[PDB]
Amino acid sequence: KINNSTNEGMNVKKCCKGFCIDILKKLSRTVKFTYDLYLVTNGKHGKKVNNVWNGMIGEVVYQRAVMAVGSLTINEERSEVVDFSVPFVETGISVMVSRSNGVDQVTGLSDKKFQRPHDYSPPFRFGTVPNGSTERNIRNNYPYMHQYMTKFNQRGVEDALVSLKTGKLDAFIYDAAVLNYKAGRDEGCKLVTIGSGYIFATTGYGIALQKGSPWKRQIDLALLQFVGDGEMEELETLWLTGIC
Amino acid sequence: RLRNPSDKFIYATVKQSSVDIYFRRQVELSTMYRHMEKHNYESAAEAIQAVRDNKLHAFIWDSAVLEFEASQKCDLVTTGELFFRSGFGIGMRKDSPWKQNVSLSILKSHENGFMEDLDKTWVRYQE
Amino acid sequence: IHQEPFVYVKPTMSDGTCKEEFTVNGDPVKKVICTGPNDTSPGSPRHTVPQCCYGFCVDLLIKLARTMNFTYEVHLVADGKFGTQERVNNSNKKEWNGMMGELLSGQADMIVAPLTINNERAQYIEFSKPFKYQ
Repeated sequence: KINNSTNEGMNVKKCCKGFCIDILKKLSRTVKFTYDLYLVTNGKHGKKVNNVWNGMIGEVVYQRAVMAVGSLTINEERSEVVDFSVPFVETGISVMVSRSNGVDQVTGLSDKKFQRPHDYSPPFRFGTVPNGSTERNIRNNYPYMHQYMTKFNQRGVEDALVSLKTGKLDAFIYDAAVLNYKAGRDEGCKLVTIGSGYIFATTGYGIALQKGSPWKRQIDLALLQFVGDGEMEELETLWLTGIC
Repeated sequence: RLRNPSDKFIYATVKQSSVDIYFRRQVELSTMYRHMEKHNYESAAEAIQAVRDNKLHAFIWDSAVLEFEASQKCDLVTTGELFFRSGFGIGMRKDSPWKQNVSLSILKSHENGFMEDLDKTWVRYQE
Repeated sequence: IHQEPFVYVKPTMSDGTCKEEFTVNGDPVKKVICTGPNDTSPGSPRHTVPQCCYGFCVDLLIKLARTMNFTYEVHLVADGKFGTQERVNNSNKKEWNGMMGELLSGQADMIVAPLTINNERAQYIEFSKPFKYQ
């Protein structure tokens, strides 16, 4: 869109890459289909706002699109509206803390710190991405945590990353694979990951299809074969970097 | 040394295993397939006892199972590398109404802490 | 199949009874009455007795039965193999065995075991979302 007074906009054409885009290219190599890639202008992944979705869920349920190769979370309410293929990467959720500076720390979601910040002498702070997928998990499991997280909210992923480095934030909660890569290339490595998806969701990443898509059998055959021959392993080497 | 084994490093797995199929798919790992075929055991317990008697030297097996075994017995030692990151599933019949709600139940259990209690019962437990 | 950390098999104490042992955390051990061969075919010609099975998979299945209303009848695989597609020695007729053989034959309705998710077996049967990562 050009201005905020009018809704008119321009279809600016750009170039896309990354790790998931590697998957889509290899899928067309085997299934031999065609695509017209584009980006969502509505907003984030999906949020049912008074029985009205948005983003990718709003583009597959309303069938304005077909699939979504972008990273997406697997839960109940999203499995009701569409169907997922097989997952390919083992990703949970985790909490990020700058344990490295200059032991038990947060044992996990069951840590006494998540009972009351006043229980410990220093009042800490920890939030998530607003209107995000993981925010639903907090509300469904611990509504009190959402009330505490209400005053600890932030705006940007790197904004929280800046806050952790600067000291404007104590802890932060986000996905595992995303936060693992940002910690594999960070200089200084002050921020430290917690655990290995041990007390957490331990779910996967999937492709949202329209309900009952006949492609479902063909797509899953390739994905299992892709992890069944070591090709998935190399792509992890290309886009993941684990030092130490 | 495993790529070109000998009579010293005794490594095998359970006969007619998905690990054997996984090696067979690897067209570049036919040597280990031809080596382990002469020492495949009936069950994993045979491998456990034979290596306990220091008759074996390596044994491909699952991660959490051997973690629990090393928890039970201190002499049991594993390697460092972690490969073939997959999952275990529920063997089912063909398409049937016993598929939708089953997978939904599995998801609803994974999202909450019931799996944590199961871990406390059997997997998380140590000695 | 008999999984070392997931499925614990115990013979009955006196006659068709399972000793109601407890854990160290005040949680009663929940077992199931299972029928299966005693030893292998060369070892046991025919010895199948009702035994007591429990562990991790048993807890999972009991949770499933608690969730949705349906009964069950547990038995054991006659041998100790997951299942391979082996053609007849002379006839060269491909055939499955083990858990897959007992499920394809119609004698089994649902395999609940530490199954290895792979394309070859997914080509013949369906899976639910994985409960395990290793």
